Amino acid sequence: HHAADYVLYKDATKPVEDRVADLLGRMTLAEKIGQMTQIERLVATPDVLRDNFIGSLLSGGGSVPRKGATAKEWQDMVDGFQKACMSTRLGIPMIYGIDAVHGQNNVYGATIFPHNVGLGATRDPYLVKRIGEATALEVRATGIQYAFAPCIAVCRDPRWGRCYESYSEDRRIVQSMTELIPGLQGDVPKDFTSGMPFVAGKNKVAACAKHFVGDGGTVDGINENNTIINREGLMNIHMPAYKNAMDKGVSTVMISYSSWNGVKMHANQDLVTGYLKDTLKFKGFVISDWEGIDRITTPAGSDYSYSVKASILAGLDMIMVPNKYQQFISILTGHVNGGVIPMSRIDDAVTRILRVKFTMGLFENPYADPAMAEQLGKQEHRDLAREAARKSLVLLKNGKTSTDAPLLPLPKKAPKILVAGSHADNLGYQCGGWTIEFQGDTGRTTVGTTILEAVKAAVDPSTVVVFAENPDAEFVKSGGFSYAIVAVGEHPYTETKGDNLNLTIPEPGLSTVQAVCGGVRCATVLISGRPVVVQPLLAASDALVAAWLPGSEGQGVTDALFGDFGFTGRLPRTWFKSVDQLPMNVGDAHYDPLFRLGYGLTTNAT
Ligand SMILES: OC[C@H]1O[C@@H](S[C@H]2[C@H](O)[C@@H](O)[C@H](O[C@H]3[C@H](O)[C@@H](O)[C@H](S)O[C@@H]3CO)O[C@@H]2CO)[C@H](O)[C@@H](O)[C@@H]1O
Ligand SMILES: *[C@@H]1O[C@H](CO)[C@@H](O)[C@H](O)[C@H]1NC(C)=O
Ligand SMILES: *[C@@H]1O[C@H](CO)[C@@H](O)[C@H](O)[C@H]1NC(C)=O
Repeated sequence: HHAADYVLYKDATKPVEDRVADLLGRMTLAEKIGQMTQIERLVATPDVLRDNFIGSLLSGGGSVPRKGATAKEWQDMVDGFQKACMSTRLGIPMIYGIDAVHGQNNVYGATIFPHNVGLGATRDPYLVKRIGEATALEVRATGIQYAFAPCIAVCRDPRWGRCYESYSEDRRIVQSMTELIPGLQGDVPKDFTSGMPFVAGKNKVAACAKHFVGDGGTVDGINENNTIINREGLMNIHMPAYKNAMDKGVSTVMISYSSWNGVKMHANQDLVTGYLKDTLKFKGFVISDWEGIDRITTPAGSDYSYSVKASILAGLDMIMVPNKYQQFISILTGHVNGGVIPMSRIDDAVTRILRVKFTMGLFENPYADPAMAEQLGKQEHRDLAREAARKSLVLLKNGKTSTDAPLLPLPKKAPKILVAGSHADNLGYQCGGWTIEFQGDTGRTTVGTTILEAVKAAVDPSTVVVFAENPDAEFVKSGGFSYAIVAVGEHPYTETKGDNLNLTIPEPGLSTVQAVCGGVRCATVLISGRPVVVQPLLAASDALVAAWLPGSEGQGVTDALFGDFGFTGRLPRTWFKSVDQLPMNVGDAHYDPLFRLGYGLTTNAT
């Protein structure tokens, strides 16, 4: 269709499937295996990307061009990599992925939204969609085209370090929150075929339903471990939200490090190809987790040739290597040259990768848009995060006896108030893991508003606000305070570092609450990724709020404390009486919660 030098795959007016087939038919084996290879930015250079025909790059958690990098620094990084990829013989653009899992959370100055457990507390799928919309914009601000989200794990044991990445122990809530997908990618057309990939264009991102399947069902919440459940339970609890993701056109699916009845997901042909591809009719691409193929073996990485065979034959399309690309490419080439992996499997993987890249517009807009840089941390997005944070809060207690005056909402005008606790003026702690660093961090790590700063911004000008991180009882009794707001809870964590069998918060936390509440009426704000042992905190406190990991906009917390809005959040998980009960989920025969799933007290706006 025209010029002498016309190449059909480069023609934007042609159907995606025609462009895929036209390009596939031109590729060498090295070109094909290169599309299946994703590498870390830390190992990428122009020559590596060209010479190995690389298909994708990622930033792992904390993998940034430099601390404090601007949106344009990110765009320039990504474009540098893309220029190299575009300079190959076929000029296939790379796709760049990142964990934008509560905002564009690796990036300094990005809006940090509540983590998923708090989002579940909102029961507001439209809010979550709008969060997906804002997050796409902040990701494209940085030149990145692909977010490894949503995590649609259904966490069945809060001892898991990734429980905060699950919207709920109730699959029905997780299913509802799959609205993140069309937020991130755009809404699918009216005609759309379930399982096809979809991204609207250059102002949206490819999404990733993860981690397939039963990541949230592992024994004792041990991360990456075995999920022991019959097929009926897998399909009833862990699978449903993947079908909603198909219906919404999720572009990619990432495989779980976990096993199902002792079979590594990364080696599970029956589920990856038999179920996801052949039964759900998924037509986007399937990506490994980080060194997920390595971890098929024990020790990990001890037979990488077998890891490559098993994973590729199972149906994986793209391998998050992410470092040892030369070994991956060599081994895979060897297996194909040997007949161990058929060209048909290679061609299927490449068809799927290309289908996503053409669908999303990546061949038409391979480079960043500098005009999008100002989306990063935009105030409209922060207002959205503030709404989400406030909606996420679950009021557990509001008065020690039935006859007491309710403590919340608090008055904005009082002579002197106390704000205390380890978590009252610590932005990193209120964001939790996957913020700036992989594991999160402590202190003022990005742009945001701490609880203390929020209180100062809310109160009447006549109200004196005193901060004391860990005051003793006498200090409180002597201070002439009207009330105190005390914030405590978990430190940031991610993945296996968060696995925790006792679920008690670090000290000083309880001791501070006890000292404060012992001297003045107190509202305790509990920052956590999950339910934690709470009876002692409750016994001490007049009011207690489960604020989860509310992100960068601490004013969401004070919006509800001071009565600008009423408390509306409801527990998305069971709150256990003790960890010896676990696992214990809504609907179990032996259900004895401290607070059941769906519990939450309310207030009315002042
Ligand atoms: O981020 C991509 C997908 O990967 C994993 S998280 C992944 C971190 O992103 C990555 O930084 C981290 O690398 C560490 C290795 O685990 C360690 O074994 C070595 S010593 O060092 C680096 C620490 O720099 O590895 C993590 C996986 O363990 C998630 O499961 C996915 O949800 C995420 O999309
Ligand atoms: C589960 O973790 C145990 C305890 O660390 C370990 O020995 C085992 O290999 C793990 N199982 C799987 C399937 O990951
Ligand atoms: C809050 O509003 C509800 C619904 O009208 C009402 O029934 C309740 O009495 C109100 N409580 C307070 C403290 O204002």
